[PDB]
Amino acid sequence: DIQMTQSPSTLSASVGDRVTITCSASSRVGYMHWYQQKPGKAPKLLIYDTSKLASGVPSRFSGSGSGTEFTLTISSLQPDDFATYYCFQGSGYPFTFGGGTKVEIKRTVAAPSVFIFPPSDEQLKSGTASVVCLLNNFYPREAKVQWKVDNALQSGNSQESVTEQDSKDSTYSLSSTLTLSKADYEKHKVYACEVTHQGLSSPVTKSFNRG
Amino acid sequence: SMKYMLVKADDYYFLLPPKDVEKIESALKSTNKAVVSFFDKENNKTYEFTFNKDLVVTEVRETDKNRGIIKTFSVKEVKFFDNKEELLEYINDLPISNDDKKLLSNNIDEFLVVKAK
Amino acid sequence: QVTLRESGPALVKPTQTLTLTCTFSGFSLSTAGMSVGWIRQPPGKALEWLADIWWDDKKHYNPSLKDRLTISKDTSKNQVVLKVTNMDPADTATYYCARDMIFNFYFDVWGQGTTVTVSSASTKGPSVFPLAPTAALGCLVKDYFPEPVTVSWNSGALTSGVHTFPAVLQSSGLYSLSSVVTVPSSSLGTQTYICNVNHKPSNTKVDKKVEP
Ligand SMILES: [K+]
Ligand SMILES: [K+]
Ligand SMILES: [K+]
Repeated sequence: DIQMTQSPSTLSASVGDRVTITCSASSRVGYMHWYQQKPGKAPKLLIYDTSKLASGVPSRFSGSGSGTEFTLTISSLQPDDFATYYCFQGSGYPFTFGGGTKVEIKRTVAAPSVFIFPPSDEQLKSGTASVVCLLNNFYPREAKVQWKVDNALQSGNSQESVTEQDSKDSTYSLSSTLTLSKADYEKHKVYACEVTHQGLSSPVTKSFNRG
Repeated sequence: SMKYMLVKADDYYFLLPPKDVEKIESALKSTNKAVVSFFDKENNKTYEFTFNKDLVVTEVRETDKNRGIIKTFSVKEVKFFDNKEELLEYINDLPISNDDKKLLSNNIDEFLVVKAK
Repeated sequence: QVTLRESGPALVKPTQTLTLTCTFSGFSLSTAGMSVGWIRQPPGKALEWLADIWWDDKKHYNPSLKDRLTISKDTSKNQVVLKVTNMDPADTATYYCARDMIFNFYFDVWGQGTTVTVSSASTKGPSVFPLAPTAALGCLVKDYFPEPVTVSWNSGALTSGVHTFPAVLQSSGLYSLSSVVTVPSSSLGTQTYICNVNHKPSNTKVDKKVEP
């Protein structure tokens, strides 16, 4: 059984950098094969037979290696190259992949644009309030969203979902949902969203008043 | 129309490309016995094959640079193929590695030597 | 080109048997050298090869899914079937079929993949609520099971600024996600904005108009 250790596990490089990923096999292998998987999508064959470019793959990608040591290289890293990369062997059953390598693009810092949405009347009819907070496009990925109801910090009643790195401007997006009952929601007036980000010199708060 | 040939001697398999097979077919139309030399590019080894008029191989041997014998093999099996497909089906059932099946499938043209697994 | 598409259930009760179907085109599993294999990927884990079949009717399986894998082919129907018995939550994954060749022991073309969740819970369609308002607006797809859900904007004519966030699993046991888009603030009240929500596991299709 041929096992394969991929390295590094995670990598952040600027656009134009030269990215190198290494695959170390547990035994000698005739050829190494490389795949690129954007998130939620299916793998795409990048390099085959150790050093052969698949048809339609940019010349920026190349591969090298022999025996138990193989490498995948990106000459000029482009924003669309955000993905997870996998080394694959077909030299022996069972076919095995590598652990994968997450390649994140580093760019200049950008501040989040904050929007707040009150719960729709339709959802209020059914007795549940969902207040949503959008952080839109920002870099880096790290950000703090604090929910405030009548100036009271909320905890345990919110869930956030961050988007995968955008394959065009290398930014992220965050969405925070604060779920309250219709009884609790209609007992408070001001609903606020406080956002702390590196690109923000001071925390930005967007809010609304019921009605 | 073409003829593919696969020869198992000792525990090695030898793939004989059509073009060479046709040359032997013509030579045996005019003579009774043929001794053909085959160059293995990958391993840089030379082998002399002896065919009878029925195109079975009588003896297989490894040669030097002055047509000299280094090792003699015992022919175990000889198999002929009318098209590439039947050859591919045999290769997939051969006791060789996927790296060897990959070689034989992509290089019908060259004299190829692979080992039993 | 060469196309492969997988099909099967999005929900499988535990200990039951999963049946997936890969329908391909652009090639024949009767042509020599041709092969088709199955590969799966649990949420946020590495790819694991499962099985493959060849034109010569030879079949290989991953020794880890022992006594649980069975693969067959119908060359007339141009499809391959994979059967996995005794389904279990650890088998929740996106399942992918792909083409292989004796000429190249690698998968050159893949299917889009089908998500399969092993759960005792039943299917629940989503409820879509508007995120009314450069301005941002959106749609709140809430309380659905199982994954996936697809959200389009104006039948794909609107693509810029659209963000469909990954789904979050609420305490209820149901999934929820939001889909927003940033548009010129002046286009509100003048341009129509409709989100096209689709939850195939529940055969639910909703087109909600978002308005100020
Ligand atoms: K990883
Ligand atoms: K014999
Ligand atoms: K069949």
